[PDB]
Amino acid sequence: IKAVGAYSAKQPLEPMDITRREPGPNDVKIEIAYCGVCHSDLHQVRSEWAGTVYPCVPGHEIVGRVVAVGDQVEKYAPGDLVGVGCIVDSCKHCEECEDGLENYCDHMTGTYNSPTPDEPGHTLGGYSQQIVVHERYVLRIRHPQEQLAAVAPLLCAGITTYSPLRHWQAGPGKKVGVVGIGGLGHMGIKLAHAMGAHVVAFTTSEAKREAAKALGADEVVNSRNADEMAAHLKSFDFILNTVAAPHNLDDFTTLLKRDGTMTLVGAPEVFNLIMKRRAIAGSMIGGIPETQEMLDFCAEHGIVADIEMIRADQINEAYERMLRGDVKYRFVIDNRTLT
Amino acid sequence: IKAVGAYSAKQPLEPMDITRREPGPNDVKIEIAYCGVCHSDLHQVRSEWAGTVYPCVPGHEIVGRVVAVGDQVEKYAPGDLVGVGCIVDSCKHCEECEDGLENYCDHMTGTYNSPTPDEPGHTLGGYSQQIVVHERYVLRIRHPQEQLAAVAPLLCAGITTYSPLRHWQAGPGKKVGVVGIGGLGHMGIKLAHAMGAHVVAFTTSEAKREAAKALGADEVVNSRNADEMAAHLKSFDFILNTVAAPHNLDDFTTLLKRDGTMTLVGAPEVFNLIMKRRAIAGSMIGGIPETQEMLDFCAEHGIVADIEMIRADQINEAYERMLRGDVKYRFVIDNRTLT
Ligand SMILES: [Zn+2]
Ligand SMILES: [Zn+2]
Ligand SMILES: [Zn+2]
Ligand SMILES: [Zn+2]
Repeated sequence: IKAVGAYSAKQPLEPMDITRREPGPNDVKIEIAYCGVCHSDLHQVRSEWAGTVYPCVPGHEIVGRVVAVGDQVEKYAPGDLVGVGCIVDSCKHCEECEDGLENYCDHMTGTYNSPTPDEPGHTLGGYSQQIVVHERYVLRIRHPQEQLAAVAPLLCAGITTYSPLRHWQAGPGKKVGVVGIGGLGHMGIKLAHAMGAHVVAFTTSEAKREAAKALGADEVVNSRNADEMAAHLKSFDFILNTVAAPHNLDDFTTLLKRDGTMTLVGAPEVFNLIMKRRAIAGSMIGGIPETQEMLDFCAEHGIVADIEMIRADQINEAYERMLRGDVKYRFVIDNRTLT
Repeated sequence: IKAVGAYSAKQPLEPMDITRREPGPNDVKIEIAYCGVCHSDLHQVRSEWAGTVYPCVPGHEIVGRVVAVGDQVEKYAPGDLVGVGCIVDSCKHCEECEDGLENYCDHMTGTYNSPTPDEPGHTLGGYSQQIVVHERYVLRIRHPQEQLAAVAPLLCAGITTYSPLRHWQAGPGKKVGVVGIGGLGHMGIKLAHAMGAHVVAFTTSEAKREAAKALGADEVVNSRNADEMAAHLKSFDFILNTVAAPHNLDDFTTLLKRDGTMTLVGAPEVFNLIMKRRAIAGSMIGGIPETQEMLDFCAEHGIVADIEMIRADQINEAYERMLRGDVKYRFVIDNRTLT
């Protein structure tokens, strides 16, 4: 099984062979077609303090076709179009898992870098030809097969924004802000718009103003222009901040209505929180049930990510561009190019 | 009408005569019996950036007896025991006011330092013999008259903690933390305990450990002892932080359960918010309806503040002690001493 991974934090991703466990009774064997490139992949293979275990094979925005299934699998059959996100296992018996929030389980097994009985001791991600996952964590893709690659980013970037939008009830009659026009930001705008909310996108440069409009934002604000920001004082029900290194959170807090919340999902003057009972929260990905709901919703609405397909040997160059925001708006690996 | 106030930020509080408007059709004329001393009073008369208008007459934890009422007043009659908090008026037609949240009204008139048609142009507080307030903002005291002085602090310190405890649903089956053992903290413990929650009080010194127990805390933690803090990891449903200058908010955030919130009411590693969908919020005082609910609740449960009665000419010395936390736990002025 071919894949692409790193041997150390300072070594660029390179070709390497890995192994996969034989499908167990509840397992689904998947032939990976495409894998989205997430900033978490970059961080994992480069960050010194990511607790990264090598070799490291990133990738967790996986879509492909079922090759085989265990004798106890009830959800899938060979030929099915499926997806895998950031979770491949969880304890299944804690309050979070029982509530369909496996993403918040204290013992959640991540698609990559988590301990597992499978060789070599830690999970290897989607930058590979195949993956074997317990059916509870495998999602069903309902989009037409021609859109598989564009569906890939939904498995992480998509759910990461979909989950909080749903949790804070974005929808008709709600004014929702989306900060950042990158991989996460573009999905936040697409989804908030599809949910029926009045969407305001925030950027730090005039260069991406038209781009935000094109994504579905009803209004766009350059957060560096005080006049533009002031026009939205105390008007937002919810603000989804997707910027990696969010700045001027004070400015955004003042844009929230009473009882409003700004949730951060990217990788604060108390006075402003107190005066209107506002809150700042965080959120990461989503549980499996909601990830499935999101995929169904996106399939019915024809929602997919805007992507740029690349070869498996171009991931290092892709990372460089991602750091400059030089992609519109998600890189997706054509896993067939592994061979 | 005698009172105590300041002429400048650097001038200690001193005796001064003030005037009150004649009771209008909806007004209640109150003979003030006692007035609690709040940190906001101190800040108002000393802070350079408090937008303070002089003369400044603080005080907004007022209790007294109705002397007269306008011909349109329907809630009160002469002889009634009443209270006044931080609010004396609001617009009455915005979403907040209509929801019983006059405290979050953008045009709320504070008991002191807010513009008003009444001479001298800004509101004068409870460090006086009498006050005239629109009946919508006057509360009814149901406690026995002998407890009037101890009821005074409920008008601000009380509602400031009662409101968020109710908003975040503190009660049986909930583990609630209260940070700080001062004026606000002691009320937070008393109220959280009365609401039926399992209460954990947090202090920064061993000196107040027994005091916290005495107030009703089921458990006490010295936040400076990592071992004590670690024993409560991811276990709180809600944490009410009452410390003026809260520190180590990161340590407290990690003590919150998934979807838990820590609300600040006193005068943060994003990672910890994201990993468990936690939030940090703010809250100030409470609307009138809830302030009344609180007073009724406290009357039925025999809840009052622990106070130290002082003369009106001892307020400056009181402030000094408050800054050192040298009071158990609220100073209350005997307004009769104004003469
Ligand atoms: Zn990701
Ligand atoms: Zn679990
Ligand atoms: Zn106060
Ligand atoms: Zn109002």
